Amino acid sequence: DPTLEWFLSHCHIHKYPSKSTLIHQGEKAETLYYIVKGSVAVLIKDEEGKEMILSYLNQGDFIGELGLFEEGQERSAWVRAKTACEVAEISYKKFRQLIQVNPDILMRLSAQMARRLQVTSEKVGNLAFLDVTGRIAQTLLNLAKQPDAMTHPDGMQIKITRQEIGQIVGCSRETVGRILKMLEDQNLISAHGKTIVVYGTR
Amino acid sequence: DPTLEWFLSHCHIHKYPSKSTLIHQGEKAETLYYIVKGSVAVLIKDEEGKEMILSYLNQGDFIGELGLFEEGQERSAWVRAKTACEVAEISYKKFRQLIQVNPDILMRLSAQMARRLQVTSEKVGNLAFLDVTGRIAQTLLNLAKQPDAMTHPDGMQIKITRQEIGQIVGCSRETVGRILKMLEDQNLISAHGKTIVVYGTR
Ligand SMILES: Nc1nc2c(ncn2[C@@H]2O[C@@H]3COP(=O)(O)O[C@H]3[C@H]2O)c(=O)[nH]1
Ligand SMILES: Nc1nc2c(ncn2[C@@H]2O[C@@H]3COP(=O)(O)O[C@H]3[C@H]2O)c(=O)[nH]1
Repeated sequence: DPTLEWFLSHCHIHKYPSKSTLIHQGEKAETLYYIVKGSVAVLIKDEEGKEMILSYLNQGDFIGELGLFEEGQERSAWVRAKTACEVAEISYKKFRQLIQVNPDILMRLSAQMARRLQVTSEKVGNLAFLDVTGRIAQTLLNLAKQPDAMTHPDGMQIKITRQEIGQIVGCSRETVGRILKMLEDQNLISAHGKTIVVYGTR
Repeated sequence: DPTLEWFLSHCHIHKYPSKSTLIHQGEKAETLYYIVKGSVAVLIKDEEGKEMILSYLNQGDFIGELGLFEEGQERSAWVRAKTACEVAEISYKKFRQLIQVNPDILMRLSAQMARRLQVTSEKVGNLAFLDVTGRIAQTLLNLAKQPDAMTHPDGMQIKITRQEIGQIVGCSRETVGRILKMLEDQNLISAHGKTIVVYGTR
């Protein structure tokens, strides 16, 4: 992407060793980040040292967007390297100058936000929907470890139709295909016809 | 606000009476709305026909931006007028033009997408996390339907702790409490301690 390269060439590129902390909750927000490689966890820590993960962000995602539109904000949360990371940084002021010169870089930042909203809104429904989603996920992990599963470079590959999944967990063909699609979008599987690759099953 | 006025003059205004329907789930998205006056309900319907209100938008809120960034996507929710509303509208293709001459109108839209992203829950979980989420959801359904549950104006209410849920599903109280917070934010339950209200279910 030329609009991205052109953006990058105005940024300071920083390398974060894995599990180092890029952002501390409470600090003044002045920098926009973009992830060149690697991945991060957005998280919250209580006073006892218990964590909750709010979000994972990966290559292509920005971090800090809201701070671009609301000057003088504190960091809402910590951000931690989930793997070694390369991360491009630019000040909010400088990014605001790039915007005036090239409205495209803001469309890139906005699209990236829209796709994150779309992907997470595929999971949303009521408690019966979460229940059926969980039972599908659990079926896919079980199948991944049965003797008919095949070793695949990304995980384990299995063969099963939407109809059979629906009979195992009790829902329609349609509700199954909706949930496998939410799962691919979460990058937890890839699916083509009846071939499903379940990622990360060793 | 000059930026909003200059944008409002490039839009057609339409008046929408209460309970009218601005946006239909699944129809082609090619238009951006902005609320000039009034409020609206963003919603989905379950497998039978019950409604789950995702959110309320009010005057000054964009609606329907998601199609702007992506090849012909379809509306992902219904949008309905809660009070009567005056609503500005403009085609995607025309709005992208306004962006090239005036990015500051994109900044207005993009700031709202960013505030929403920052409050959006349910963003994370691999298959095993979805499984334990689904089982917690099914456990709240089971409990709320049991012969000892108490009625409540918005669903059923049960007395149960995080640790007790954990014992039923096999996981730690901490993992239960994290998932209950996500279920709260989704407006599915209220779980402010030792009583959980499971909405809309008996
Ligand atoms: N608070 C919060 N921040 C998130 C979330 N997901 C991604 N982030 C990003 O993490 C950033 C942390 O610093 P900021 O508060 O500036 O901006 C936050 C966001 O851009 C989330 O679910 N909650
Ligand atoms: N799906 C969904 N849409 C929302 C939500 N909040 C606001 N919206 C708006 O509802 C609109 C539905 O049509 P779009 O998909 O075009 O864009 C969506 C958003 O602008 C929400 O929580 N979920």
